[PDB]
Formats: sequence, structure tokens, C-alpha cells
Amino acid sequence: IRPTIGQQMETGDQRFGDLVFRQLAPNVWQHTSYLDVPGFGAVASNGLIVRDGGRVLVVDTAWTDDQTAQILNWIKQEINLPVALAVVTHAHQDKMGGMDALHAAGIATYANALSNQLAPQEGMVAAQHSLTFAANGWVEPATAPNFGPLKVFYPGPGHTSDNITVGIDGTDIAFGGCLIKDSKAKSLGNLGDADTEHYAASARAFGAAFPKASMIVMSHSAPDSRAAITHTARMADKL
Ligand SMILES: CC1(C)S[C@H]([C@@H](C=O)NC(=O)Cc2ccccc2)N[C@H]1C(=O)O
Ligand SMILES: [Cl-]
Ligand SMILES: [Zn+2]
Ligand SMILES: [Zn+2]
Ligand SMILES: [Zn+2]
Repeated sequence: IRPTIGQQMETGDQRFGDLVFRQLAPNVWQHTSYLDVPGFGAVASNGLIVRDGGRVLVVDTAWTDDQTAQILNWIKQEINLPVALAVVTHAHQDKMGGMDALHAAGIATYANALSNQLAPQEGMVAAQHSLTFAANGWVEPATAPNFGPLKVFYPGPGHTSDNITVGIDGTDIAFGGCLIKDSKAKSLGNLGDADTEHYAASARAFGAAFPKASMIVMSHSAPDSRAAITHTARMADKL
């Protein structure tokens, strides 16, 4: 789609409307949507789709309701199984812009309690359910019922104070959202809402939470190696 930011199209990718889908594993797909900033071009944002038996789980919306409805259409066409729930990884437009489409479809939505509290101030609609976390960052399991392979971890403040991450159990994939940047990145992206003091520790805590994940998925670059984690932390060390 030639985005100004985000990965470019490659052989594995499937174009569907204005979105791009890439299979990462037999049961995991990356969804990519684009926001056109006037005079600046398209910014890509990635999330995940995970099949868990007879149901589908989603991580992050697209930028908009319409794009998010297109994700649901793609799932309907290509997988033809119901979406059980969606997790959104913090209260910004690239991750929560499409909440209304999820709610219209009857899909149960989950976010960090802090994301839900921040959502009005960030121009977002809150998720219908709040996740809470232990002092070491692991989600309280009572707040994440029937999450299947999704293992939710709060690594500490970084890109935002509310950013969360998700490992996919039964695979070697973990999703760092906007916290993690790729191994070739020259910046940490938008630090406007960031905690620059704690960023490096939070990036490394994500790595330690999922020590055997070899494929690191993130919001604005193609999936990368664990060097994404180490490079992000090294960049954050200089903050
Ligand atoms: C890609 C970014 C630099 S922008 C994005 C986030 C702000 O965090 N911003 C939004 O979601 C709102 C937005 C609206 C219109 C155009 C760009 C961003 N996330 C940043 C990041 O991951 O580093
Ligand atoms: Cl903002
Ligand atoms: Zn953000
Ligand atoms: Zn803000
Ligand atoms: Zn982002």
C-alpha cells in the first residue's frame, strides 16, 4: 500500500479492501490498516488475529471503525468463525480507534483498567471490560476469563503509562504493540505520552515475560527478531 510508516507489501501478504493480512503461523495472522495523514502519507498499524479452536481472538482494532469492520469481514470470509473477544493494548487511535465496530458486532472488549480510564481524554471509547495486573506485571486471571492462548502482560510505563503486551501461548510469537520498535529503528516514535525514565526497564521486562518468543510483532514494522526488544531498550537507555 506504500505506507510512509509501517512495513511494505511482500509475497506472503494478502490485500483485502484497504487492509493487508499476513499469516504468521497456522493460527495467527497480522492485520494492517493505514491512516492517511494529509501531506504526510499513510501510517501503517498492525494487530493480530488468533484462531483458538472454534473461535477467533483479536488484538487491537484498526485506526477507524470502518477499517475495523473490514477486519471482521476478512475474518468472516477467510476463517468463518466467531470472534470471542478483543484485547486492545492502550488508549490511542491506532489501537482503539475501532471500538465502536467491535461493540456493534457484539464482541466483548478488554483493555487495561487504566486504558479505560484514559480513553475519554484520548478521544477513545473504553473497552467494556477492564484488565488488572499484579505487581510483577502479569494479568489477574479473574479479569481475563477464557483468554485461551492470549497471555497478557503489563511491562510498566513506556510508550504510554497504560501500554500492555500479549504473548501467544503455543507459538513463538509475542506482541509488543507500540512499546517495541524494530531492530533497525532510528527512533522510539511518538514519545508525547511516554515515560522516558522507565521505558528501558519496561521494554526489557517485556522480553523477560516472554523469554522464548522468537517472533516479535509490533505496531508499525514487520515482525522482527528479539533484536527489536534489545534495540528498543538500548535506545531507551539514552533517554
Ligand atoms: C506511530 C506513532 C508515532 S503515532 C501513534 C499514536 C501515538 O502514540 N498516535 C495515534 O494513534 C493518533 C494519531 C492520529 C493521527 C495521525 C497519527 C497518529 N503511535 C506512535 C508510535 O507507535 O510510536
Ligand atoms: Cl495525545
Ligand atoms: Zn500509542
Ligand atoms: Zn495523549
Ligand atoms: Zn503506535
